[PDB]
Amino acid sequence: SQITIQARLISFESNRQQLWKLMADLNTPLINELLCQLGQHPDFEKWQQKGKLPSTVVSQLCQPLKTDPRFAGQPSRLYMSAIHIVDYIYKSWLAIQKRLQQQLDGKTRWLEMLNSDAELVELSGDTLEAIRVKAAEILAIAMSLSKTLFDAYQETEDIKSRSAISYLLKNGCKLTDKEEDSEKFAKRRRQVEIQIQRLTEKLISRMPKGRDLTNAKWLETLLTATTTVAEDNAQAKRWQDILLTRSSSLPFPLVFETNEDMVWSKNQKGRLCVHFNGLSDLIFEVYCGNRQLHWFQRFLEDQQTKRKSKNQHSSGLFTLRNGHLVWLEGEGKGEPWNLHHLTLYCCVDNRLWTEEGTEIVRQEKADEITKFITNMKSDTQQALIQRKQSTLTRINNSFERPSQPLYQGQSHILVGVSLGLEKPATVAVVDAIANKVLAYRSIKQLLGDNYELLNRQRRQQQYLSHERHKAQKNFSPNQFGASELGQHIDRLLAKAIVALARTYKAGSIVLPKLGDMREVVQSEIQAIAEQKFPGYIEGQQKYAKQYRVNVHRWSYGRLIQSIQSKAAQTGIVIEEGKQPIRGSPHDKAKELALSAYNLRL
DNA sequence: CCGACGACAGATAATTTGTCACTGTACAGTAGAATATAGATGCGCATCTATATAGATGCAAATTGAGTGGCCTTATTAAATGACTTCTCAACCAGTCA
Repeated sequence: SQITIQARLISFESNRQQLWKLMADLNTPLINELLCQLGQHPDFEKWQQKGKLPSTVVSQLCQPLKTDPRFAGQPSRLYMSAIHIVDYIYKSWLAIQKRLQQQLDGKTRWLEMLNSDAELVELSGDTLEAIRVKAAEILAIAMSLSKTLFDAYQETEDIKSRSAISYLLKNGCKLTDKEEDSEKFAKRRRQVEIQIQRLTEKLISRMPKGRDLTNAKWLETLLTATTTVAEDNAQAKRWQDILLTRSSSLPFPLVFETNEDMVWSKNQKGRLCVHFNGLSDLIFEVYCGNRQLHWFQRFLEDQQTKRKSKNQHSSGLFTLRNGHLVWLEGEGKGEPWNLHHLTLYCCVDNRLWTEEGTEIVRQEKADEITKFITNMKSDTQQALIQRKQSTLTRINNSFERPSQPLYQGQSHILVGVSLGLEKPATVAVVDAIANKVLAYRSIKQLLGDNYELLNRQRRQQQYLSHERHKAQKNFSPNQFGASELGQHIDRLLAKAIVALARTYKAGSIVLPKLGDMREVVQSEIQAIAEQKFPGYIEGQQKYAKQYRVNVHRWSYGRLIQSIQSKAAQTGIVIEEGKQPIRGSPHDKAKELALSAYNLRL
């Protein structure tokens, strides 16, 4: 449901320079608090096993750095911004590492389980029919299915008769009469080996890096490498890998996770202003287009409404949720605080705009807070329960807000969206009780006046990829791509799909479980290419470049998110299902929506 | 002296020619014409022949499009572009101050 809106902040130099000095000084303990985990912390491998960072460890590394002679000059809210960012860095990276570990194991199982029909006969000492009969018994026992069969191979080895359980699993949890081609099986088993290899490589990841602004390592390395002689090829390359590294120009943003830690006001000139907790001397002026101003007026109205009411209304329902203050990169020459541009990005929960939507968040938080208090039931823990119960009481007192009746769709009408390489979207609206398609749309309809933009995107990707190649050979800085055009097209389709869902009173939009299509294609094309260029690895990589590149450029996750966002701002439910391997783009969309309807029970 | 033969002259019927009177006989519608044959020549109709085939067939290059087979450098770092995944996104109470 959340959105991010933005404004540039304007102030006189003294204020934009003082804030830069604090952020160039704050950017450094964001580096030192990474290193205090990256190599200093002894428990680190226990966290990599569990997949989660302990909720207090970054604060317990930061608390003694608050008096460090290098870091002591900063407000209490700038240290909380440091702790926030470093918590979110590790809390992300450990959660990436854990899903990779789980995938590697979850296929190391399957590379053991996957056997040819002849190997099952040898391993069982029995007929492939005896295996078909035992596979029929195992389905009769089971009737969670695929997991239950995996568990019944992980348990219940059963005098190697788990051979028949692998026979079900390789057949997609079904009986098969046909006996398989050993060349097709060799390609299949090789794809798993490739996925296993690729996972054992990706299992090791570069320990998350800090944004060093100082150039000190680079300058020290330059004067070392030019005046001294390396003792090894490894040392001479270690200096090369440092000297090639581009250094950052921007400090990490400030994060203000409490909405009240931004204070709003109106300037004499009638313009809006803002100030931050601990920087309450530095008034900043808001500059934003009238297409976004209504939120910045709402910020000040939410604040005035609470202050006019003796704090009896809660910022648990303030339209602003959190702010990220960032320096966007400028152009040309000048001091960093005169060259770059302070920009304030406000997280906003869009459903807090209206009274009917605010009531949803009131019920959502009142249920979550009630459960929290009953799960809790020590000294400061009682003070925390005072924060919570003052919220649980205050959240019932309403802000005066715009009214708009909630959208309601028919529980039987669904929009199916089918994504692919040639057709980025294609739509079928199904009445699932009639089994009747109400409408279909192809791309030429689904973004209408804008259909020239798909042809533009394909021209621009091809044109600009060649210009980047020509530019790199000359060391030109000019490096451009179609990324913002692809982002616009994915947003045009997201608006049109939801406008169509509203038009037909659909209860939900259905999006495919595409999963990691990029890795799957990379393994399939490799297992095939190894049969056509054996030993010539450069020829294996050249086999289907344009197909592999087009799959790595395929924006399916960004279109899926663009539709999710616009649907949840409108109130339409999102649902999911398996996308058919065969059929036209329409048939894919039709069967996808009907499948998601069948999954209701 | 007697008998036989030739010269010359003289007389004479046969022969030829002419004249004269009496008479048998053709004139009377009448033989070119009829009736066979061989032998050569010419016009007509049939009965072969020798030339003249164009259509059909067999075959043998002459490409012609469509296949198939054989031969190939690779591993790190850094930057750029295009993508994917994960994480995060409290709110009021307690201690100073003009």
